[PDB]
Amino acid sequence: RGLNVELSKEISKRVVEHRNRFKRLMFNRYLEFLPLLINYTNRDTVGIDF
Amino acid sequence: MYEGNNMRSMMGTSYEDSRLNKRTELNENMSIDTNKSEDSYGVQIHSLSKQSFTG
Amino acid sequence: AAAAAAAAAAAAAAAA
Amino acid sequence: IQLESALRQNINVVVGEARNKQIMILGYQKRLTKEDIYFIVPDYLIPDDCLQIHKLYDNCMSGNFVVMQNKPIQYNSDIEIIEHYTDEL
Amino acid sequence: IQLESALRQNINVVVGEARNKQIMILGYQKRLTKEDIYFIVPDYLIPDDCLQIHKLYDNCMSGNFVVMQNKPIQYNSDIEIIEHYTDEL
Amino acid sequence: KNEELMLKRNYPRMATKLYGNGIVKKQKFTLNNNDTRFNFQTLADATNYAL
Amino acid sequence: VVLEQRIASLEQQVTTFLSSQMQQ
Amino acid sequence: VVLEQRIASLEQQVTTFLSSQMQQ
Amino acid sequence: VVLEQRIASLEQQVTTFLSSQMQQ
Amino acid sequence: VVLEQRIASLEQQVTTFL
Amino acid sequence: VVLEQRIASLEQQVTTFL
Amino acid sequence: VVLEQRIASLEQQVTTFLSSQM
Amino acid sequence: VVLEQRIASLEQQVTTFLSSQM
Amino acid sequence: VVLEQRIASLEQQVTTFLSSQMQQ
Amino acid sequence: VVLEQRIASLEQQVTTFL
Amino acid sequence: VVLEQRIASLEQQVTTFLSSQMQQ
Amino acid sequence: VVLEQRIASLEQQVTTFL
Amino acid sequence: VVLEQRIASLEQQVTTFLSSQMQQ
Amino acid sequence: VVLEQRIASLEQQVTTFLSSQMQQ
Amino acid sequence: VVLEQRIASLEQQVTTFLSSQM
Amino acid sequence: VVLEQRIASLEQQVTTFL
Amino acid sequence: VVLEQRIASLEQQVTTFLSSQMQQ
Repeated sequence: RGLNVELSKEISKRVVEHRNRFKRLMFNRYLEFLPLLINYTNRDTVGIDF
Repeated sequence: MYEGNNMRSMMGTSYEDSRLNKRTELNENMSIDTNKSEDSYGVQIHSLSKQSFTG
Repeated sequence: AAAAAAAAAAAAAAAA
Repeated sequence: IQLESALRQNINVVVGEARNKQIMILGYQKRLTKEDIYFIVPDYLIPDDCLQIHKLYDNCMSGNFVVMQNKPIQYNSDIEIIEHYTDEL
Repeated sequence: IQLESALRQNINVVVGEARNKQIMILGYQKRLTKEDIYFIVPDYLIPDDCLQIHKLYDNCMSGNFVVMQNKPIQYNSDIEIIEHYTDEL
Repeated sequence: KNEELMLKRNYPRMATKLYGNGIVKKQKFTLNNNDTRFNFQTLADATNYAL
Repeated sequence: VVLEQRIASLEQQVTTFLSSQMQQ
Repeated sequence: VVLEQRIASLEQQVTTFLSSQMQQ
Repeated sequence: VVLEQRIASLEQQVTTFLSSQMQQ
Repeated sequence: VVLEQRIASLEQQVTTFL
Repeated sequence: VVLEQRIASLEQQVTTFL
Repeated sequence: VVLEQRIASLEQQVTTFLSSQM
Repeated sequence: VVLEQRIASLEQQVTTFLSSQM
Repeated sequence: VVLEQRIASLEQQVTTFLSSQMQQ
Repeated sequence: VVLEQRIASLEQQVTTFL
Repeated sequence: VVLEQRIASLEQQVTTFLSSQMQQ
Repeated sequence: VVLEQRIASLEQQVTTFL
Repeated sequence: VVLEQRIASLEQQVTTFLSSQMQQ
Repeated sequence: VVLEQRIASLEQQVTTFLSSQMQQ
Repeated sequence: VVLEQRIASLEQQVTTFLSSQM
Repeated sequence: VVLEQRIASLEQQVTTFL
Repeated sequence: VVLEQRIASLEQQVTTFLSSQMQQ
């Protein structure tokens, strides 16, 4: 075992983790969505996985 | 033999088969499709298709 | 993808 | 009323046929249920014959004994949420 | 309901035909899938015949076993975003 | 040899082997919803990770 | 019309009894 | 029609299964 | 009509029970 | 009809079973 | 016919008697 | 409804038979 | 639906055949 | 029709039960 | 014809027997 | 009609299985 | 029809295969 | 029509491929 | 109409079996 | 659609021919 | 005619054979 | 009609390939 916790300004590391995780999440979510906006009269007759 | 109600919720209904699924397989085939060195007396080296394994 | 022939047992006899 | 009271104590009831008229019965990867193995609450109206679950064997064909969940996927009982707000209230 | 629960643990289910009636099965550059190499959850209803993915071989012609993604392009699981706001909440 | 040897019996002899039980073997895994989302900056790759 | 339903009911009755003793 | 052929065929298979292999 | 379908269903059940009683 | 004929064949099978 | 239906229930009762 | 009524009568008749040989 | 029912009957018949020679 | 057959059958079963096994 | 359909299933059963 | 298409599909499958059994 | 003729030719091929 | 010619041609190619080169 | 669909289904069945042993 | 189907059949026939002389 | 179309595909197959 | 245009397109392609094979 190994344990000796910092303080309860652990929150001041939890706060910056929330910021860092929010940037990572919002960035890759926004490009997770962005390649589907158009879809253009979806598969009328045409064999394309749009 | 005895009926009662042989379906109870779980492990009274599990002494039978209980959903045989995804049996262990030789879909990729060792000793025939691979472990193979019966490769024909060809002409040239034409291509070896590289695929990014997404799945 | 083409294969060239293999003369694995061809001991060629000719006449003339 | 007797069904919905049974559903909110989370016991999976099973409605089927008894003499073609849908009496309630109690019902406690996919491994299919067929027989009347489960506990049966009515007295003599039991089917005494081929029961089945009528979900995925076909759409509309198999002999009826369908189980009804209170909630499709169960995570927490809502008798705890009703304890959660009533003290704050 | 059993489909959508399977989709949110991100396992690619595959719906096809079993005896012409669309039972679910599990399904885990373009290299095409054809055969029933994948894991199969039902018992005896397997096609035992020519399966295919019905996406781009034609529009509406090939034998059916189509895979359904939860999300078309996957970057982060939304069980993390639900942990992301629930502590702030 | 004497004639009453017809009365003397001779059983066929046996050669057997017993095997018994096999092994139940198991293997488990433990997938998460928060600590894996600290890594895996795209969600679709986390689903691909899962299967 | 009525037969179409009883014929469907008896085929499921045969199928859920064949699987009770099947090799499947 | 062919529905009568189907109803005749399913009684034949029901008699076959319920008489040959098992009682249930 | 529907009573005829019920009468067909009951004789099938009686034949199944008779095959349940006698071995063939 | 044909359904009546099949019903007559089923009662004949029931009588042969008895 | 309805007489066939009447003959079927008597056969059902005789089978239930056995 | 008529069919259901007929079925009920058949069931009751069977029950009656199952209690007495007469 | 009728076609599907016919297919199911064919499959069951095949299954029955696959268990006994009779 | 068959409804008259049903009304005749139910009086027969009522007479049978109320005369044979019990008085109530 | 429907008799051709009946002859086809008997051939299918005979092939499955082999 | 559609049953005729199903009967055509089943004999094609039986012929394919027979060609799977016997080498020619 | 012509589809019936092709179905008859297919049962002939199935019988020749047996 | 020409659809019958196409259905005759595809059975010929199916018989050719499934009889000549392979079993699958 | 029905044939147009079965003829399309069998051509894909031939094409996805020819590619199993193709030079392609 | 019919024309496309015919074209596909022609292509498959050509492919089949390109593998065996028979 | 359709016979001309049939003669054209046989010529196509014979040309692909060569 | 359109199948006739396809048959005209295929014989033109076969003639072009035959002129590709033999020098004239």
